[PDB]
Amino acid sequence: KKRWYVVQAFSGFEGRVATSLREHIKLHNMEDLFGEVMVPTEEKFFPGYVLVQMVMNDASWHLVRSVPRVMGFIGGTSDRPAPISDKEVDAIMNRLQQV
Amino acid sequence: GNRRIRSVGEMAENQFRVGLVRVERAVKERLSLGDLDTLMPQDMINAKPI
Amino acid sequence: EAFVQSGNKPEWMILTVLPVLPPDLRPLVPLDGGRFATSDLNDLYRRVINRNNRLKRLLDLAAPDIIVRNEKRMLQEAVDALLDNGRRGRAITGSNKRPLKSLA
Amino acid sequence: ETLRVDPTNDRLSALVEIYRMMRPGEPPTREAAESLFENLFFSEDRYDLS
DNA sequence: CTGAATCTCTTCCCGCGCGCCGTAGGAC
DNA sequence: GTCCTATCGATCTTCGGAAGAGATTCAGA
RNA sequence: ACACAAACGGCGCGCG
Repeated sequence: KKRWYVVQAFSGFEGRVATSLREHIKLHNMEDLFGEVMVPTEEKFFPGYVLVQMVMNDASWHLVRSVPRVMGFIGGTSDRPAPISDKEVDAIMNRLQQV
Repeated sequence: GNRRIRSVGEMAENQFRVGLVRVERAVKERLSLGDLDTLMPQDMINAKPI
Repeated sequence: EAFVQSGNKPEWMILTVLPVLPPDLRPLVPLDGGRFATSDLNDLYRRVINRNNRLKRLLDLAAPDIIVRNEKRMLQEAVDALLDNGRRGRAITGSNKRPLKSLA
Repeated sequence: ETLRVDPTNDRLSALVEIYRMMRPGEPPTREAAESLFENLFFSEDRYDLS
């Protein structure tokens, strides 16, 4: 089942990542395995970080890191990205529902 | 016999090639991103790194 | 035996508050007026302080656990570099491509 | 002598193993291993003899 | 608990003279 | 043009050496 | 008011 996963990238160029990854996914189009890649914003909880709704597999794993200047996932190990807690996402989205 | 001499011309060229490699990263992404119907090469490559 | 007999107590070894050198001892000379010469120790402090502040924000926001955990390490990393900058797996360097001079 | 030391047996194991060493603590993938291996010594852009 | 064959952060004469030379990314 | 602003950290020309003692580590005894 | 003045860190080449 799809879950949000955490990645970190270069600040500011984060935004470029925010859309570019989707473009890369549309090029190689293992897209249905993906959800959305999202980062909250303020007038800035995450100023140089990423959230990835996806089911994690190698093919997708490499695709994510394909985009340059993305450091990679956070988790127990590189090949084992950790999902954000369901309660965390549901809380944070509400914390994002207000801005 | 195991040793050879490098001169200005040889060393410079290699240095020049290294700069192109750094262009490669920029141009490839731009080319990947570019619409390509109104973008033109001067946009795709910028002098500064080289 | 030495440790107990001494006035030291191991728990102090873990830093919680940190000292910073008097500024004059870490001068920032105006190499060319406003274009000051690099002053590594200030630079390291700058990194740590910023690294510290950013962690504070997330703690304030109560960011998801995984992110803050990474932040904690990154904080430790900066401090590690500040002291030695080379005892860790990789020394940090600026655009000049020279390893910054740590306190030690 | 080496064959006795060698734990790997098949090309899959070889490709996986070498990738692992080149990519410590990173997810293996058969074609990724091959492509990486290709980069090692079989592409000018990463290995070249004048 | 014995054994080498494995393992990595110390050190590398004393002073002097010029010369050069030091964050990235952007309101268009 | 002047002046403002936020991180700084991946993949590229890398390897260019080597004596000496505390872990951790290979083979049983 | 009877008083300061222009070096921080590297690289190359040479010197006894």
